[PDB]
Amino acid sequence: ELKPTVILKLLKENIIQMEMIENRTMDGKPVSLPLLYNFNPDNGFAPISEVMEDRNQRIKEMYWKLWIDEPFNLDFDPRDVIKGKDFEITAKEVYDFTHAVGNNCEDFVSRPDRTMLAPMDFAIVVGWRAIIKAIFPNTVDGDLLKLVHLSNGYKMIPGAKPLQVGDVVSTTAVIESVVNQPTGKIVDVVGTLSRNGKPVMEVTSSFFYRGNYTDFENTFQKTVEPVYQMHIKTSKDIAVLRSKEWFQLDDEDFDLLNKTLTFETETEVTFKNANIFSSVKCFGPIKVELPTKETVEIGIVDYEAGASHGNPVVDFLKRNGSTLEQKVNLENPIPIAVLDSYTPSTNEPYARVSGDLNPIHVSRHFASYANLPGTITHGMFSSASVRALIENWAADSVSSRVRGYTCQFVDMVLPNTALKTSIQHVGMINGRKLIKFETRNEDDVVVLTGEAEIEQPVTTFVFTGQGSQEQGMGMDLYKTSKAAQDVWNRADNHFKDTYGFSILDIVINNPVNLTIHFGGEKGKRIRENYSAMIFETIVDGKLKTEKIFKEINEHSTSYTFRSEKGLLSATQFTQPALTLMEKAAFEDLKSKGLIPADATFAGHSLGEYAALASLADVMSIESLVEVVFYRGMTMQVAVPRDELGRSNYGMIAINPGRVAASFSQEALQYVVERVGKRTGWLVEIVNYNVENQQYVAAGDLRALDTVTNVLNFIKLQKIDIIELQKSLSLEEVEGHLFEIIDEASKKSAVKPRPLKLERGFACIPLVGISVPFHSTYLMNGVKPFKSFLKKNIIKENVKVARLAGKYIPNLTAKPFQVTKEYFQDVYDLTGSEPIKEIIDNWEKYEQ
Amino acid sequence: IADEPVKASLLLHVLVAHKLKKSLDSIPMSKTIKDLVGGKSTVQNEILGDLGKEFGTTPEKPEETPLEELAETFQDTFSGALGKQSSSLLSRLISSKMPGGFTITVARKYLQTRWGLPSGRQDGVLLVALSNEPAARLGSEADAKAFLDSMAQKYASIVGVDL
Amino acid sequence: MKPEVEQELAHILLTELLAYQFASPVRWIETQDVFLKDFNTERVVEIGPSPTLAGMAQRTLKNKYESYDAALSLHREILCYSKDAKEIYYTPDP
Ligand SMILES: *P(=O)(O)OCC(C)(C)[C@@H](O)C(=O)NCCC(=O)NCCS
Repeated sequence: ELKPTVILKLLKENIIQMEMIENRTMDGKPVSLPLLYNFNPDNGFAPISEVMEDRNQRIKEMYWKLWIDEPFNLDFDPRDVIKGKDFEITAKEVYDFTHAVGNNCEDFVSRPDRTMLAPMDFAIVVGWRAIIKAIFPNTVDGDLLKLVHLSNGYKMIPGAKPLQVGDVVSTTAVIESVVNQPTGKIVDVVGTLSRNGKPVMEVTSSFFYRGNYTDFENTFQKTVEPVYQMHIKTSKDIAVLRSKEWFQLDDEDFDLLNKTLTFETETEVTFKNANIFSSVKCFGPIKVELPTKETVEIGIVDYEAGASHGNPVVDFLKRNGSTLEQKVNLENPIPIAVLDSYTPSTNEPYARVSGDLNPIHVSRHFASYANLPGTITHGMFSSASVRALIENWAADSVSSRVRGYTCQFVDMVLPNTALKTSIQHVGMINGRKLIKFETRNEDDVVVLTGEAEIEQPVTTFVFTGQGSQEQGMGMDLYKTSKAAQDVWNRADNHFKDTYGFSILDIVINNPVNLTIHFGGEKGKRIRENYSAMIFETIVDGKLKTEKIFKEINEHSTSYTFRSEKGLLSATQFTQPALTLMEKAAFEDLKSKGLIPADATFAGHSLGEYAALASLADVMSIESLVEVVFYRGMTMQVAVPRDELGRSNYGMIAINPGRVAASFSQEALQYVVERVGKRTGWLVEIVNYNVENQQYVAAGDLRALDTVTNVLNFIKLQKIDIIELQKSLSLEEVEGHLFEIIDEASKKSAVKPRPLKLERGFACIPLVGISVPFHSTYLMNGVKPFKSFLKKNIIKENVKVARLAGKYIPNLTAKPFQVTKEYFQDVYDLTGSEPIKEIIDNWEKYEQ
Repeated sequence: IADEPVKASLLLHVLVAHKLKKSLDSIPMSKTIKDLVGGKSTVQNEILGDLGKEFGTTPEKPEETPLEELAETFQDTFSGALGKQSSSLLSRLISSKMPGGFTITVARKYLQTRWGLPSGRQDGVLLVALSNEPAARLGSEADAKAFLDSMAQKYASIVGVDL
Repeated sequence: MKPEVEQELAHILLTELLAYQFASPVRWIETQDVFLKDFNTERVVEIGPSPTLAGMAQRTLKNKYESYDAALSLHREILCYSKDAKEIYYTPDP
């Protein structure tokens, strides 16, 4: 239809009034901006002059009616928190938004039995009526026609689930910073979307009023500083820090020597002019690294100033410290896709849905009056369109995987433009992929830069147990990486000072005999550390504390570890080597930022320790290698050995699938149970690995060399066990099979005690292992080992956040929970007095 | 010259020699998978998965049984198609070890023209070049032709060809 | 449950989890069934010198999740740290 847009007339005798009308408004009723112009007939060259007084307020008054649902009042403080009204999300608003931006992601479409989610771009729909209210205040005076949107950014809060349909989202907005540049005034806004009290996501928006502002009394700037690290190696560095009035520790005599301090500061500047701050107010907590890499608040910064020319906190931290960058760049960017998208013919649909009824994107006259090249495309449309390309290509058409997304509006886009967006995987941050992009127009001019943060696909970390441990493992990584260096060095130092050997040496060149000498002050100290180690085990409800290293006493001047092929295959050195190597590997992965904040983790047998140290940081390196060595050394003594370091115990990797397809793991559990009862010796299933393809039975090498020959007879004669207990003589067959066991009982008994196990048909014997790990045999050494951990795993290092849901113990293959049902499950399969006590007294802990 | 479809014997011997990163003559055809690889657990499933994807089917217990009779039983059902991964190994040899332009269709046309060798013989030449893969890329084009001046006599020595 | 009480209980559970784990069978079947079926993990990154647990996953996936992986059309990558550095570190060959 045809409507009036402009009405030029004479308000008075010499006041030309050019009413400019917007016919696309909230409630149908058109909104007029009465631009005035003095007409002076004496100045015949320029008879018309603009009335510049009350000009910016007329404009604002228009845009208020176009944008805000409240009464017109420009008298409120910019410092104060702007409170947007609650927004209820409906399936029609999402439907209309997604078509308006061309985001055809099945997450936002109504499918049966699956609730509709709202795109994260829908945050600017919710927040626009608050965020844009941040540039109205009288103190933030500007011409809204010249207003430029420089940059818009979203950031989901970690944990918080994406927006749904039927969610009542509250909005807060606040001006972070408003600074007069030479070329105009920048207004940085920080909207917060909130659902059921809990904040959901942050929206950042930078606006630019072009012009010349000198109202510096109304400006400010709340910057957040990059984290600065410091290494207090010397006592000069302690004295320099003690000089600084702003370095305020909670404890005055806290020992800063050989410590790492982090300085998480946020500044609050107010300006006097362009280059002089009228009030600097840098503050923030001072954290110290613990030996678990956990940081704890020990102090504060409390710098305050009047007139200044700089922040002497930031300056000092720069010169005398290093920045911690969370964004780690890959070696080479990885191209993902190059994509073409088209801006729409008309901007009316995006204006309708978003609520951004800025005339410049719809009315040719307003765009012409603001010196724009025609009805420009909404920058917020380009943003949303590119974010839907990122979502489809980088996040493989999953919404939930997009956790942040910024974009700078470099240049204006006209309608019916064809855009080429290059998308690159350039970096990592906290396990989220860092994807840069760059949108160009047909002139090959950059129009929209930006970067997205994209979760990695659901990850789990599994840590290997005492399998293979070939020499030089992790040493290629220990040469290159800096975090692996830090890990090995720490352990090797603790091992040299404590037990007088180098683990690094042992891993590198795997010596056959390693002699520890107890000469000197250091020598006697090390020899005490060897003699202190005990083998506390329970017999008949009575402690029989044998002392490990019985030969090491007050008068001994040495001790030698023996092996056959090498000491890296001896348990007490395999275990610390393996654990360290894993921990190093992980610490390299974490330094690179490849570790999801929400990754599940488990560890097979030994791995469980490495896992917990890696993911949960529940132990220090020093405490880890202490525990894993002591356990390793307890396993060298938990079985009677010989004079080289070999025992009459070991493990076989049974493959019940290989003997017979009928031979299910029940018939495997049956036969191993029967061979153990018969020969009296130890047989038991210890590792349930792959189903009907790999189980591991540990026990007495002779009793395991009978089972590998009992299951090398069933294969050759294809004689079933289930089809005899079901369809034949019931229960009798337990007496039949005793002859087959007793056949191998008198070839294995004759054989020597260090007998080599022969790779059978469906059984392979493992290598390195000589102790029946995970068996009942060593169940006795659990009650005093429990007590050993209690002074190593200190409760101040146990973050429940980092274990709950993600950790899967081997004991109870179930995500670790601090719920009563989990305790009840632990007790019901491991009769413990302290666990039963916690179960019975569960109520008082709740309070 | 005279065309001949590729066998399952040179493909099986080459794929194993490429996997172990060793010369074809170093590995005997006579020995079995488990004796040659020596214990190392993961590599058996990788080789079986390999013999599963080119040949489509594998015997009941191929790991312990020798390679000469695995080439016997694979030739029974073999059609003359090199394999999906055998062409994928030749896709990464050409793209990563030959210079900027020496593609698969120019190393096809050189053996066809200079030597005369047709597709059934050139497919046999390309497999012997894989188990004699150079450590790095040959920068010059004249070394990508002097390399292909070597693998024509080695194919001929193995199978029997006059050039 | 207060945070300082939850910390204490967790520290007890963890202590008496490691204590028994030592001397109670490893239930790595149920463990795989959790992190492969329950959590629908895509990337299974194995940290260690050889791909033993990677090998165990890859074999468990073929044995009892091939029809489940096909149905829900999810592409389970199994990466060992030893042999698949380039896929874990995102460093492909140009
Ligand atoms: P590979 O996977 O082809 O060989 C099979 C294997 C049984 C040798 C292998 O999976 C393995 O080394 N498993 C042993 C894991 C284990 O439970 N070790 C004992 C820790 S107490």
